[PDB]
Amino acid sequence: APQTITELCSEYRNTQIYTINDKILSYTESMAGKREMVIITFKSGETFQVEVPGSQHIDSQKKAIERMKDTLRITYLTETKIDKLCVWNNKTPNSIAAISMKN
Amino acid sequence: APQTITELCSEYRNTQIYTINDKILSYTESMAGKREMVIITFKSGETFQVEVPGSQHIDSQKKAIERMKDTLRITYLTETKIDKLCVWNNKTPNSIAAISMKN
Amino acid sequence: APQTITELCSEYRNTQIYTINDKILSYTESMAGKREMVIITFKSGETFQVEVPGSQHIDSQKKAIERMKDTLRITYLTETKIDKLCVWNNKTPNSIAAISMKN
Amino acid sequence: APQTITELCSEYRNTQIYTINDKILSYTESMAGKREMVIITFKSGETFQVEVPGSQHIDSQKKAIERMKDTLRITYLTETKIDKLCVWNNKTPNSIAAISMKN
Amino acid sequence: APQTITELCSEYRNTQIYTINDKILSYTESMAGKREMVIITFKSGETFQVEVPGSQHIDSQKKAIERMKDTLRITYLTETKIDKLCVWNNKTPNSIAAISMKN
Ligand SMILES: O=[N+]([O-])c1cccc(O[C@H]2O[C@H](CO)[C@H](O)[C@H](O)[C@H]2O)c1
Ligand SMILES: O=[N+]([O-])c1cccc(O[C@H]2O[C@H](CO)[C@H](O)[C@H](O)[C@H]2O)c1
Ligand SMILES: O=[N+]([O-])c1cccc(O[C@H]2O[C@H](CO)[C@H](O)[C@H](O)[C@H]2O)c1
Ligand SMILES: O=[N+]([O-])c1cccc(O[C@H]2O[C@H](CO)[C@H](O)[C@H](O)[C@H]2O)c1
Ligand SMILES: O=[N+]([O-])c1cccc(O[C@H]2O[C@H](CO)[C@H](O)[C@H](O)[C@H]2O)c1
Repeated sequence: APQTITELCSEYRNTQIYTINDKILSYTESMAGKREMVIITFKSGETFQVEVPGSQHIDSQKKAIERMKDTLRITYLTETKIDKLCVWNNKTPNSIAAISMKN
Repeated sequence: APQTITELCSEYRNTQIYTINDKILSYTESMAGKREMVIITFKSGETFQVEVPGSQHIDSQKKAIERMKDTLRITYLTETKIDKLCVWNNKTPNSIAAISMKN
Repeated sequence: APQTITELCSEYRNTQIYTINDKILSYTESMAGKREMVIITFKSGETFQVEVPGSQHIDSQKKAIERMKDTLRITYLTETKIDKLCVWNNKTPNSIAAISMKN
Repeated sequence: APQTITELCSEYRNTQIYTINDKILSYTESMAGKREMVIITFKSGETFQVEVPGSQHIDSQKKAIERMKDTLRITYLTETKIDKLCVWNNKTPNSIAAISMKN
Repeated sequence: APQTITELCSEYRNTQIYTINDKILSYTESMAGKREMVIITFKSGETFQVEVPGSQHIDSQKKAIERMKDTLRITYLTETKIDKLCVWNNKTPNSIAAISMKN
């Protein structure tokens, strides 16, 4: 199994690493039908989403998507710095696949 | 997908964006039968609710409703500032569709 | 829908608003069979419970019950101050129906 | 219903109250096969456990066990004072039936 | 049941204790298909993971894996120090089987 977010990110297609090294600026959360999602933005404009579950995802991802959202909320509320993001870049805004935080 | 709360809110009928820019003055949670809901209030005078789950909600939303409540709770205890809200105004008090916190 | 706890509390018989204006003194949690419940007391000498799930509750309340417990735990933990509590007074100790915080 | 932990404890056999009045010294968690449990010790040498879910446990407790582990985890992290513990003494280490905290 | 992580660790084949005594340097989380895992790292360069739920786990382990992931996250965010950890050395990174915290 991978050691880093970078090797892990490298196993899928349509992905790339973003080096952020900054806390999240804004957090948006929606329960609107067909739009149950989460969106984060960074000071320099970058915007990422945690997509609404759907057919693209596998059953194992269902529990993982929920965990990712819980993660983004506590991180924002604590103003915790995000190191890197592994995002699928075939979606607008880009979709979050993995995240890392460094101390 | 949408990139801001405003963009998202407009995809629905009967919604309106509210610019709070202040924390939740009041928080009410209820386990009472048929009133299993949350109510929040702002110093501005405005009150908002997270509806009792019902027939008007799609399955996708069932789980998002639970998260919104979790979120409002921590937001209130943390005294986190809310940026703006997207609410259905065909309900009283107005129903919460999405939320955004900034800075 | 109600705009306030007083309002929601009034929709029930054997109900009563207690104006606390104080944080919790003690928190007791039990996982002993048939007594899976939480009890809280205050400096004023009052004691309330979040009842063990039973046939006195309709299905919609099951999720809400657990939530009340999560709310009460963290509230005690954060030394958060309670504003008011709507409770059913036909139980000993009085059973929590809803809670409000403010400030 | 029971108004205090000492009252509650008294309803079962093979139980006894341990007045700790001290924060938790160590916290141990195992996700190992059939050793899915939590262990806590205090400076006064006493050690306790929240048991692996099993035959002794009725369906209702099942949810209770989980919550209990959640409580100990946060109690440890915030260094909050446990007042008393209602434990089953027919287990080694003694088994937690109910916890109590006071501030 | 065991009373100490070490003792617990001995009960298993292919395990081994590592004395860390330090906080988590980095935390990585992935919701990508089949790589739904958590990876932790320390300043000494030690990397450990919480494996993807697979055929190697029994049903009771499934819930404990999720809890193991919650703990490492909050533990990281709170800058809490890990004392020891029992791991499976037949995987790369070594897989966490239990963790202990002190003081
Ligand atoms: O979110 N949607 O896709 C959607 C589609 C159609 C109607 C709609 O609004 C209806 O339901 C929501 C919550 O579900 C609120 O209760 C509104 O007051 C109610 O009128 C929402
Ligand atoms: O929640 N309701 O919709 C509802 C409707 C009608 C009565 C009612 O009270 C009954 O159950 C509650 C817990 O729900 C308490 O146990 C009260 O002590 C009991 O008398 C509750
Ligand atoms: O909780 N109860 O209602 C109840 C009823 C009867 C016995 C009883 O104790 C038994 O089970 C618990 C977990 O419940 C512990 O494992 C004790 O060590 C075991 O001997 C508990
Ligand atoms: O937990 N048990 O009872 C148990 C019994 C026998 C083997 C065993 O280890 C196997 O599974 C664990 C996670 O369970 C790790 O992935 C090990 O690397 C793998 O080899 C675990
Ligand atoms: O995660 N995977 O194992 C995996 C395997 C194959 C394709 C793949 O990308 C697809 O699904 C992800 C979410 O999983 C995003 O929605 C991407 O936009 C979409 O292109 C992802």
